[PDB]
Amino acid sequence: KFDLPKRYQGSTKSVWVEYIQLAAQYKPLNLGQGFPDYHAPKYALNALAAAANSPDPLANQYTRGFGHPRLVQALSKLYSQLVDRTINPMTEVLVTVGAYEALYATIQGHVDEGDEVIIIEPFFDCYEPMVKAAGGIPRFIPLKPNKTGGTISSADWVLDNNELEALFNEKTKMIIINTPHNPLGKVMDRAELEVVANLCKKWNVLCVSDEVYEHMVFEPFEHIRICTLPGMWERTITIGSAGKTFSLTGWKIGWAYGPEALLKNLQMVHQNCVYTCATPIQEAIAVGFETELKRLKSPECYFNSISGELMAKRDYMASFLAEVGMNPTVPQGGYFMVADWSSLDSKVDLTQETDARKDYRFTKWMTKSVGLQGIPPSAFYSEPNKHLGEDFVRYCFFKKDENLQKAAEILRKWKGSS
Amino acid sequence: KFDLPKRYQGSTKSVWVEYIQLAAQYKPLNLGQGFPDYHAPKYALNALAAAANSPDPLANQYTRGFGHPRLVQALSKLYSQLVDRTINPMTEVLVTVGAYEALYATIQGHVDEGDEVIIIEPFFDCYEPMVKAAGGIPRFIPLKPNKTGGTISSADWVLDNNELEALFNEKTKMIIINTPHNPLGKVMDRAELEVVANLCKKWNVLCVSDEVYEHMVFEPFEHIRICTLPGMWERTITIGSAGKTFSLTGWKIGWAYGPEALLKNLQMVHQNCVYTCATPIQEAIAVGFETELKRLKSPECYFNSISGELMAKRDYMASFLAEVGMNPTVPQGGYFMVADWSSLDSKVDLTQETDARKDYRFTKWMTKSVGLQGIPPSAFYSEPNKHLGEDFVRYCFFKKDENLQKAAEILRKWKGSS
Ligand SMILES: [Br-]
Ligand SMILES: [Br-]
Ligand SMILES: [Br-]
Ligand SMILES: [Br-]
Ligand SMILES: [Br-]
Repeated sequence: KFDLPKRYQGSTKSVWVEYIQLAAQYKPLNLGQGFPDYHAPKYALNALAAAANSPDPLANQYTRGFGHPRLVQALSKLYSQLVDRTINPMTEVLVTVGAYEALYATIQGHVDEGDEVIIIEPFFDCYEPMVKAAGGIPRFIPLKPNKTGGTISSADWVLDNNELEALFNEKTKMIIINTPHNPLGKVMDRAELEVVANLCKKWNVLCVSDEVYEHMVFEPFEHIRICTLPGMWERTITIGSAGKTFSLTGWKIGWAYGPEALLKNLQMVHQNCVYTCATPIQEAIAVGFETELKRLKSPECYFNSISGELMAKRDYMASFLAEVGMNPTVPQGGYFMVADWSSLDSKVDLTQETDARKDYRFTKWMTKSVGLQGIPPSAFYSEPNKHLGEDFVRYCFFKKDENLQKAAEILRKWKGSS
Repeated sequence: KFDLPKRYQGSTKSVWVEYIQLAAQYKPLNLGQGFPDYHAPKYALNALAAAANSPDPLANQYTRGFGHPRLVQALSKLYSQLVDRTINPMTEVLVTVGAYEALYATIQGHVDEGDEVIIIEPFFDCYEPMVKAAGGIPRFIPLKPNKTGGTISSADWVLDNNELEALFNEKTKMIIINTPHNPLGKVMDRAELEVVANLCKKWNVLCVSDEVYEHMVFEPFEHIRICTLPGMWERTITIGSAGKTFSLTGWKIGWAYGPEALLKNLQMVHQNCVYTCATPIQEAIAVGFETELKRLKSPECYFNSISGELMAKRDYMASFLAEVGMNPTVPQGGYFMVADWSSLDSKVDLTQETDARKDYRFTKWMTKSVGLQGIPPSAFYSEPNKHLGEDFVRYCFFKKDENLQKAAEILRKWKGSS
């Protein structure tokens, strides 16, 4: 009967290990998770096969700990252009096992016992347990909509700037931002970025920018990197993911980039966690970046076409969710959509003596009864703020159109025509 | 300039980086890599290619979390027979990013502030920093040879039992064992296994058994798993690696198996560290196990054939090293060989990191002067015990016959057959 006082409390199973099992069990239409239902860019897949089949015996053995040279070079080339600076491929970038381990290396490497970390709700669920495991003290601020009538935009979900500055103090070590945002799809504009950038500069805090969905912003919006703001490069760490950039979530390769001084900490954590990442996968991703770097402005460039591909799907889902009676939040980016479901909202019917956040029971009930899987957004809120996400649900619309129609059908049937 | 990360060990002294840099700069005959310089079993490579090219779009998207179902099934099938226990593929097996992350999850999930962890020297690189990072207190004991019996075998490298028993007390949380040993290649016999087991039972300590080289024991000897000894299953966590099993060190996939009670701790760490591992690699490894499973008792089984392949190379290296005037420790398993160099010491040829350790000096000198690269075993000792490694060098003989030949010819040219 021992105890692991390393701040490894609760979190018995993450929402994913939980819901990934329900999907393996009731095998419904999987609108939960977060990945495409169809094949990723062929050039990327071909490149992995090419690495497996390479005549070079080094292609499937250990590569550099901090990242495959070909990949790191490619990464530098891309982000140097986007950041308007020459990022050193050897010291200002680190390759990791997805954006997950990038987040882990960052939080473990820059938050010590007592350090306060500000997290914006709803948040990608791993932020809080990561900070906790590091001995940090999370402080939460929720995003909230601007009066919801029916269909709104993720731009309508805003935090209270006065509440934000109040959380900043001499103990504040880090703030984590996620743009484009999961699960709302919100794209922070310049003013919103400046608000957190000013606070970071006044209080000397580290900004961690989770930008895995960087290429998935819908017109007329635009992704802005906070590390490009006036004095932010010196105090920002930016994270990306190959699984999101190339729609190959199964490859689990991500990266962090920023000043050599901040990145050193990440390197020490990484080195003593997994040491190195898969070589053939890193090579294939390097080839993929090299492929896109040649056509960065072309409409065939995957960094430019994914949003046009997704936009139609986004609009489709917003329409059938609204038609069924939900109040969807149309995302400015990404492939997630949060919607306010209705059935006990203002039509107090069924009860729940169980008392355990509605969005969890609704979402579960659905995949087990009607065979449509969504995920409960309360899973992305601190314990005392969970209630904020109980009337919602998150759905992924990165699916083949036949499957999107399928969802619309099961929802229309679940309801009634007339 | 940023100082230490934050109460963390800046393991920039990680030997691999400076030795990788050395090899690039002098391009010697490299006996320091730790992986083959030729290709792994074609079925495995072909399996990866097939996964990249799979008609199933989910082949390259997120898989389970605790491990790809097709992999954990195969893992349980193999090890269940090996330990003569039905291992639950879902709760008693955990897939990780190499044996490295398996070690990380085990030490992070079972070592808390103040916990003592005994480490056997020479130790695999990551054992000390991982323990320190977890707030634990390492307690070191070296394996020392018996040089007074003609030639030397890794079996002659032994622990002082009195010293070992004295190291265990109620504060001992964990003991890490590595069999076959890196880099001695020592294979713990049943009696040595019993010494550790009895200690573990007497003081209620968790035994972490690093068995990555489990399939590479040379015929005279046999790999025995401590988790099979009386009362040990309930207190052992055993780790392996696909990189070492299939000679695909760039694939970075490993596992831990043992009671669900012990694995639970690992799961909590893993899920908030990397969450999940590469799907196409895990698929390729699953088919690799499936392939071998079908011929486990046949001599063409890679689990059975690797030792014969390596044994010839081992004998070849032991011979030419003795030729030059070194005294090699012939390993019982694995593909590393430690040898005592009694050649020119820090007298004329040496003059490098003089301050530092002589085995660094010697190894760097031979790379620059002779064009033959080995690794300094001093790197794998605690500071107070480093002197025990200064007389030695680590070579890897998992190399093309022609390169082994070239190494032999370089040493001969350096020397002089009388
Ligand atoms: Br668009
Ligand atoms: Br700056
Ligand atoms: Br074959
Ligand atoms: Br043999
Ligand atoms: Br054996």
